[PDB]
Amino acid sequence: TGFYSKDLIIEAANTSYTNAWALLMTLIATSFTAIYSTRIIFFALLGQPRFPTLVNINENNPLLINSIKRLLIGSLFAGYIISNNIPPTTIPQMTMPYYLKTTALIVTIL
Amino acid sequence: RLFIIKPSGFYDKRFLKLLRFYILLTGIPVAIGITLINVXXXXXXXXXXXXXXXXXXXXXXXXXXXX
Amino acid sequence: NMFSSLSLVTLLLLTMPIMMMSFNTYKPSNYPLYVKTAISYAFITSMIPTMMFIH
Amino acid sequence: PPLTLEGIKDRVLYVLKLYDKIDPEKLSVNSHFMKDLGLDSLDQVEIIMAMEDEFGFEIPDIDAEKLMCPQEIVDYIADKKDVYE
Amino acid sequence: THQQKVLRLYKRALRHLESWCIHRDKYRYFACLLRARFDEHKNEKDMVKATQLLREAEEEFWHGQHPQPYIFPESPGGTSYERYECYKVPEWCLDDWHPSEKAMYPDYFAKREQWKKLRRESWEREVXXXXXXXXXXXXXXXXXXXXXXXXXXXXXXXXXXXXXXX
Amino acid sequence: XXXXXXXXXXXXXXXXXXXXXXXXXXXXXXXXXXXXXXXXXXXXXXXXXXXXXXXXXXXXXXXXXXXXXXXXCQEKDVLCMFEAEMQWRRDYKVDQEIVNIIQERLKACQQREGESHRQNCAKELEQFTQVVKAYQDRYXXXXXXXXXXXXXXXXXXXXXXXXXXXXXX
Amino acid sequence: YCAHYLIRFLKCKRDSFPNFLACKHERHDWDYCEHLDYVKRMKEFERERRLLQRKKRR
Amino acid sequence: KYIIPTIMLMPLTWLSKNNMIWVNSTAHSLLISFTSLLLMNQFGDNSLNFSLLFFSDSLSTPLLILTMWLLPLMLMASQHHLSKENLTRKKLFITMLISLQLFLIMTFTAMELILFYILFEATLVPTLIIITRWGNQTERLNAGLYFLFYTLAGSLPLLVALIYIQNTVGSLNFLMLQYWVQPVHNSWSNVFMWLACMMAFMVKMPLYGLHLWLPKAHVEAPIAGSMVLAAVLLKLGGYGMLRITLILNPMTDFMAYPFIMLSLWGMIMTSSICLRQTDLKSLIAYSSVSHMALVIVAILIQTPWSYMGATALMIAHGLTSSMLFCLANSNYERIHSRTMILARGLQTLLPLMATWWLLASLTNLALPPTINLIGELFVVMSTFSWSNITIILMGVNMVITALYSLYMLIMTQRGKYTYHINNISPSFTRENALMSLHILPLLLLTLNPKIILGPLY
Amino acid sequence: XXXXXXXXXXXXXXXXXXXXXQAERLAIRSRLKREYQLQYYDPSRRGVIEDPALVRWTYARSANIYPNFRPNTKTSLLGALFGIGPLVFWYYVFKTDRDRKEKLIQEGKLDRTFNISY
Repeated sequence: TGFYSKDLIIEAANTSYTNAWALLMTLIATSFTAIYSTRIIFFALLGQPRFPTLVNINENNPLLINSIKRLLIGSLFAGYIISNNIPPTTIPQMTMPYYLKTTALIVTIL
Repeated sequence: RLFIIKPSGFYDKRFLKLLRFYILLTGIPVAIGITLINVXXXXXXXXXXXXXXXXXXXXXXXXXXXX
Repeated sequence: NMFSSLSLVTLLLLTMPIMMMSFNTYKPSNYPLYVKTAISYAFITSMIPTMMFIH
Repeated sequence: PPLTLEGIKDRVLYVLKLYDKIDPEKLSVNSHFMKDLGLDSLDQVEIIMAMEDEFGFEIPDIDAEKLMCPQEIVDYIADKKDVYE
Repeated sequence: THQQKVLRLYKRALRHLESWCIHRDKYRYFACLLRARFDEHKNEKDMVKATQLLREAEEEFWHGQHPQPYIFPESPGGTSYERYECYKVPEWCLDDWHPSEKAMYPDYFAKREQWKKLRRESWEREVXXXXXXXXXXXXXXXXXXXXXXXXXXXXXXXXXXXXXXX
Repeated sequence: XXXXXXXXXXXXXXXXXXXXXXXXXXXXXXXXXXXXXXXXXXXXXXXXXXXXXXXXXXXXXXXXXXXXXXXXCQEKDVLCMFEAEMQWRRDYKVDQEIVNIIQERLKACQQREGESHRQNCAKELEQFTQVVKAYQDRYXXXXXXXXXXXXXXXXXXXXXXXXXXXXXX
Repeated sequence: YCAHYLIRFLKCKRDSFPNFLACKHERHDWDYCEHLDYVKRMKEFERERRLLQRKKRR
Repeated sequence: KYIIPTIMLMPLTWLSKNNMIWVNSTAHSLLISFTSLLLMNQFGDNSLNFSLLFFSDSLSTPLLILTMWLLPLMLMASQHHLSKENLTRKKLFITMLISLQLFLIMTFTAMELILFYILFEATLVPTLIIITRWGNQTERLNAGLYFLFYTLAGSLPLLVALIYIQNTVGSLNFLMLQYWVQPVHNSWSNVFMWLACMMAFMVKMPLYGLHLWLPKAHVEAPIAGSMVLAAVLLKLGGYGMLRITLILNPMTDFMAYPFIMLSLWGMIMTSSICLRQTDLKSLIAYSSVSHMALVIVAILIQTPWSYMGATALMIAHGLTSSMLFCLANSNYERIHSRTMILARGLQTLLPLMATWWLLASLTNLALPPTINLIGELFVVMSTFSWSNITIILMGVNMVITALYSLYMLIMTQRGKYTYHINNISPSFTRENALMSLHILPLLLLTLNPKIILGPLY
Repeated sequence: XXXXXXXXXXXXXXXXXXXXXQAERLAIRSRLKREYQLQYYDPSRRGVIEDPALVRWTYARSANIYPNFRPNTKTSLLGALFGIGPLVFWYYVFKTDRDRKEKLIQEGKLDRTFNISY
């Protein structure tokens, strides 16, 4: 559901008469998203546990299961329902297969 | 079981009961106000004939309580 | 005609706990569950006019 | 989960036993760290910081000098965090 | 006091160390390095050299002073619930409760009435004992402990009894 | 009705040819809810309308026209001015709500076209520009708060500009 | 600019029904005309670049 | 219809027995206030005169209803006070409110300027006796003398102003007759003619200069908090600025230009002081300066849009500031000091009164359309047609409008109260009733604010 | 206000004068605390305590206005320029904007055709 929201803006921004310094600054930020997203996983979740307190209880409640699992439908099918049903105006994807189109996906990988 | 944190409550809950008891006491003419539109006719748009200009109500449209 | 009528239902459903907030009827421990049940049916009533908008 | 008075004393003694610097046989609970146990002046601050990490982390600078004995430190930590009713 | 100023800085240095390092095994490595640095000067007592090191202790520490330090849970000041989560209710409000509502659960009201009667009688004895302490000004630093065993209650009675419960 | 123009008629007809599926979700819900409580609401409204039976006709709208204009009677006198000042304030209060109807005509155009917006209509756009410009010049909108005595001076100010410009050309 | 093939996309949307995601034939028409229109706009920019080289020689 | 039953309140309190008094004064006043809304609201295109010129009709004054609303409310919060003293003293200072109510009705009703003047200054006499007595703290006289020598110093120039108009141009009287008035030629001799009519209303409606009349009256409390509501009535009691500027000097607005600029700085500087102040009553006293300063700006523009915001703010402030002073009185009766820092503790000790504290504070800000959104925003919209620069200054003021309310909340929203042992009972049945009788009339104005702003509306 | 280094533990010495200086501070601190201790820990009170230090704090702003200001000097005139001065500042701002507007109404219209409000 990232390509159906984030990537459509980046591809459209490159084909414009607008400011060049503003365009270059957005490209660094798109690659900057990967740092703090992994700073939730690698820094706290992943690796050896830090052990916050001696004897700490953590258990799944019946109210928790009904909330998170039904949020997964909204976080996965968002690029199927919202993007397809809504009528758009003017298609942006046409020019630069490596400079504009690939740059949105390569920034997340690099 | 625990004794827990205590508030006044008795003075607080009584005021809301004493307020609503006098809303409900004058909530009857509110209920009649609905039936005044239901039972009695409100108003109809019609051209006036030269006979009487004002009788009881001079010029009032919508709701019988206005007249 | 159904589009205009069903649109106000979503507005009224959210105000119904506020209408029952001022004493009205006694609800012990059920008031947090009453908010959950009010918005649950508010989603279904909002899904239909969006499906009408695609059509 | 609520903390018990008997459980808090056992939890504090378990951390002190695995400290390696202090002997597990020499000191149990009643023996003070100031005279009976072989502890340095700078050693007491390090032992108090490790005890705060396991339980609820609360240690005053002014009250650090007053607490020395393991039996006294267990009572001071329970009273400040409100335990045993 | 020289002893207190070293201990206050050493307590801060350990808690400020865990902000820079991530893992607990790396934390223990730097903890042994800090011990070796201070034990070199601790062996001998000095009036000029040790005081010079105390002002030198502020340096290096201040160079890496703000990496947003961790206070863990409910701490005096800092971050994440300092006075929050505990709203609490004062002891004065407990006696303020009106009849009919006070009749519900009589075990809590009768037990509190017995403690209130004991506190009223001990208040006259505690006032004479507080002024009995030798100072002849008002007080010196901290409050004095009780000498009598029969009367009990060391000066303040409402200081420890009835505070706060989370 | 009558006064409000709006669109003549809307088309609105469904074809439904592509894909079998479960017919249509929009069509099935429309037919179901029409008889569920919409039919009951129409029956209850008809039951109350028939229960009225006897109804008063009433005058509603009042007459009172002209009674000598303000730009005909002069000199400070209560006997002549009061009838004239009431006439101007009657016109000013109506003209506040005359613009409102013409404003609502432009409001009706915006929704009915949507995508067209300014490309079509044109009739409602021209009607709004003519009235508001006349409202700005004649009915104060520049000459402070409402006053009938000051209105004659405002009309004289516009008349003086017409006499000065035409004489030069 | 496209007009003809762009109107065909609305025809699929008019009779869309439940499960409206399955429409690829109408969606492909929008990716064909607009790509040619963008190439036509690129051809105008290329013609201006070619004209500047010829003008510099004279 | 309005006067006569108000006068009959005077023999009511004296003839009734010593055990009662307060029951008769409050109940009978409530049914007279119901009848004021029953008859006064009816008007045509131009509001036609009531009767002969003794008390006349309302043209753009729904502010009379507010005086009738406070007519019983000026007795509810004064119940905590006066009870300790003599029974004869109780009857005297209820009748001084009745005399205030007698003169305050006469000011708004009577469509005049000559006889209006001898009712304008006539409200000062009962309030003077009210302020100079029952004051718990000292310097009653350093506020009592300042109460008159600010107002009477500015208002006595109306004798040389109003009489000068009627001697040359017909007569003032009905105002409905006042169309004889010709526009002023604007000369150096005509300067003091305009100033004398304004300076009288420049004091009662506080500015930046000559504004110290108001905080002295509020900080040095007359009786409890119910008399401070009458001090709010004196601010809106100078309503004749709506009548003079429109009729007497229509062409004159060039001399108004410096007075707008004075009131514009009486918005930033008056709000800045209303932040670091110690007294709880003072932080309402200085916020009342800036809120009424908005009205003075609106009057001197003379645009039809500004009078809508002007008439709204007179009623808006008249039931929000008085609401805030009742909350200040409710803390003054328990803690026995007007200090904000010392009197600290809501929700924990005052569970239901804290919700009334929230509703009163947020109404100073622009909430969902109650009355203050129809009051404040209408003036800001009208100032742009005057000049484009205004909202740069007026927008800064909209930030500090929160800084009156939230600073009053936060400095009481700390649940410590270590030094305080009093305030056992949170609020009596009358004390909670006071708070409801101020906000719920404004909550009913959400549906129809036609009877809240009406100069040709 | 802040210096190059933040003051918290900077520059501290034991000495002899500083040792007695902390003894002077605790002498008043314990004296004012014990009179609070005698007033707080008794059920016979019921009410809000006065405290002479807090009353004098409120008296510092509410009173002591005209007992002060008797040495005016040049400091008072600088405060007058920060008060009466900015009132004269906008006089050359609002008038210049109005003279810009008034010239446009008479010649070369700038006002919008779709304007009617006020």
